[PDB]
Amino acid sequence: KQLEGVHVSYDNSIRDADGTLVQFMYGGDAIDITKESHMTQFEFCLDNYYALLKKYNPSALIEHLDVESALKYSKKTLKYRKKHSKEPHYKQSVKYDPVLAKYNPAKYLGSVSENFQDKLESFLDKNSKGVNEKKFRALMQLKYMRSLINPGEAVGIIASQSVGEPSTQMTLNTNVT
Amino acid sequence: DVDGITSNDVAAVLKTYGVEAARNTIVNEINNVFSRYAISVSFRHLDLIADMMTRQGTYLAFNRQGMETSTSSFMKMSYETTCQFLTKAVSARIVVGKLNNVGTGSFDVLA
Amino acid sequence: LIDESYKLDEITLRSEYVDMAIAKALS
Amino acid sequence: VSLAPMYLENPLQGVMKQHLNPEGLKILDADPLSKEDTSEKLIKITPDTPFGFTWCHVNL
Amino acid sequence: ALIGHGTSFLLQDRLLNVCRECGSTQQSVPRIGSISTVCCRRC
Amino acid sequence: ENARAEALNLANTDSQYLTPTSGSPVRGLIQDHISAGVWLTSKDSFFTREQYQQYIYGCIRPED
Amino acid sequence: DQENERNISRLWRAFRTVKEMVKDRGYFITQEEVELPLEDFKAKYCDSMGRPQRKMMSFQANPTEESISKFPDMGSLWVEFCDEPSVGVKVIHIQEKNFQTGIFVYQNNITPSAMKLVPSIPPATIETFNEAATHHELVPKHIRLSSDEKRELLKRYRLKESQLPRIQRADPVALYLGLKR
Amino acid sequence: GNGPEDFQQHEQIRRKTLKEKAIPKDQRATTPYMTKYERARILGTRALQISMNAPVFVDLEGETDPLRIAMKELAEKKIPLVIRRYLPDGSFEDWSVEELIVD
Amino acid sequence: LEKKEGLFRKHMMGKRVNYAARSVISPDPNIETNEIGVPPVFAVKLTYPEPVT
DNA sequence: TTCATACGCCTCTCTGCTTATCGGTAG
Ligand SMILES: [Zn+2]
Repeated sequence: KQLEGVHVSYDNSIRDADGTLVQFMYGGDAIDITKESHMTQFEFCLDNYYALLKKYNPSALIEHLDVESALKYSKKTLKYRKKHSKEPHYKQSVKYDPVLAKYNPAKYLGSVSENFQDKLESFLDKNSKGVNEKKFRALMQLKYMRSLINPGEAVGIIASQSVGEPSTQMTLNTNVT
Repeated sequence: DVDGITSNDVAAVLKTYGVEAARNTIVNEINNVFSRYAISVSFRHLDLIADMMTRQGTYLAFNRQGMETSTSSFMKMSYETTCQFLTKAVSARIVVGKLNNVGTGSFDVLA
Repeated sequence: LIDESYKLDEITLRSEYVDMAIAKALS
Repeated sequence: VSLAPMYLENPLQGVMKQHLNPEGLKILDADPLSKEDTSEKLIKITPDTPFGFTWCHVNL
Repeated sequence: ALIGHGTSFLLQDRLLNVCRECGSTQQSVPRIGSISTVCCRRC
Repeated sequence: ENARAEALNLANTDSQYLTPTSGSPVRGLIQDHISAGVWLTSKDSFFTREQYQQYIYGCIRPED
Repeated sequence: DQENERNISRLWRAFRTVKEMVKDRGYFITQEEVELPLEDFKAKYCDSMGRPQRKMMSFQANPTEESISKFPDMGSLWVEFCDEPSVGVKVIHIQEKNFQTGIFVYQNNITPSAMKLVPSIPPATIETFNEAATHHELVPKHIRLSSDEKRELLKRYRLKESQLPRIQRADPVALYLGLKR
Repeated sequence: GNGPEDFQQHEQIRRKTLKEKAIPKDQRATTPYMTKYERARILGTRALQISMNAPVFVDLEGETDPLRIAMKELAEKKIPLVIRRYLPDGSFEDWSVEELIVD
Repeated sequence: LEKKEGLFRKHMMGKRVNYAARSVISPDPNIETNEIGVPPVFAVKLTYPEPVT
């Protein structure tokens, strides 16, 4: 009843009928919780590469979007983060915002979360190689773009159900409540 | 380890030891509940639960104490205490039969 | 209409200030 | 006005004929409308039924 | 559940299927041979 | 027809193979078919041409 | 010893905290000044009687106002000799030669009589504390940013200032800076 | 013999509001992707149109299911309708199916 | 307009409906997962208003 | 005095917000 109206705007923020924002992102990643099981399943994504390339038809996905700007911003952001990932939380500045804030994650390729970049780089730093990394990154980013919440979802309702329904069988019996 | 010590609970943290720290204490505690039986609901929901904190100043609730500040009073009336809220007025799409504003209703069509 | 509550906490060296805001609101 | 099923265009087919009973034409486009001479333009539709019946500018 | 799926028309069909001036009825009393009209006293 | 489309495309079970609780699947075969799979896929299974073709056709039915 | 060095430690930690406060707000101070090792602190502050007088307790705070590039205006604060103003809160210095800000730190023996006159001068306020000995590993506070041009955000989101999440004036983090309406 | 035209200028009133709260062409900051909800609603509305004796350009299919006919039209992009996708503020971001990718 | 049985939670936030049915479930692997088993009694009962083209 | 019928009276769970006493200080 409290969250009956909160829904995902056309913009990445979540707004009610009145339009009041609750959060600019969806957990800071904007990734739909359904279509996200194999975002980090890099080995399986690498396999069936041609099938994934056929399902995420890249020929049609070039006349309505651009990549270079967001990709360059992401590269600079990651470079600076790696430069200053050692100093503590309170001593860090914001030279560059995370890419999602800067660009529409669903319109500009390469606009992905920070942890996604870190894990993708960690995986790709394993050698063992079609197998071109320059195109593997392109396919992964295309999937990330395709894994975004549509404008008009019933998030909030979904969150309430995901909190309540599992709680029915959550606990029965055996200090803190 | 007197630096690292925490009886982390909204009982005292939100009062002085931060304010937006609600979006890190509420989620941490509610996840720590489901961490017992390892139900492990997605963190996206435990942060979508932010009408509790960000919808106003500090630590709202999902009860009559929170419904007051909501603009449309039809939801408040449909919730408990349909009497008091009606007086102050002198889901709604459901009440009037208007097409909803989510999903296929979150936009319009023409032509 | 807006949050100007703490601006007019001291005007009587009171209603004079609020005349400006409304025209400013449509401005 | 009882809207005929097709009015995204108004070139022919009597789509204007016997339409006033349900002499100019008005078309509402909240977004910046194109040149006001196109034989085609948007028509508002009802949320469920396929009709549009609010108001138009025409006199005689 | 109807809302959670976002099926707006489905919700409308499961939960379904005025005084212009006052906006808050009374009408439809033809007298002799005229059509039914409105005579809202609130108006 | 609007509700028909909503059910067939947004509320249809196939579109809901996963659950937003944790992203895990919820739909699948349960007990009898699990035991049948364990027995069939074991290396101790062999099928003649007749049995193989019959199983495939009964399982598939391409005419549908 | 006794409860002698305890007060000195409390005050030193509070002083470092306030220096961090002003530096975060945008008033440059020396990094080694913000460090201020306690041995150096007691060397500069050592009473002949071994008292919180410290023989040099003339704590002076003045700002830098570096970020004029983004802030078109920025005033000053005059926090002088605020070591031990009194045993309790005493109206003493209502306004000084500063035109936007001012910080008065007290021993939290709050006097509501002195709490008046504060919402009187338009460009001033105060939210001081006893020690406040912030940022911590337990602290998950995201670092705050004062968007001088939030007009860009408002244009890109098509919002009203109210529709954003609201952080109250009394928020301890919102009191770390002079955040306004 | 005109009367109080524009209904006391109210026709002109708030039409300026609609135009002002409307993102113009080439400024559409919306991701081009016919979302599931939009696709479902478009299919249903087109099916309803066809049901109400409406002519359809595509005569390739000879079945009798309006929803299947609408799906075929969506495949062939022969759908004469426009999606209005206004932002929660009220600003309208008009889109056309022809320029919208359905996958 | 009452606490829990009020007009809201009884005739506004939920209603009785037409063209609906209720029964018990008999599992049947011989049907497609996106299909349901409709007895012929329902078939002559539930109707759909469909225009003639 | 009664009968016919309209009238005719009384024991196992807990929050959040009504409000209490009570004094202390600049005036
Ligand atoms: Zn009336």
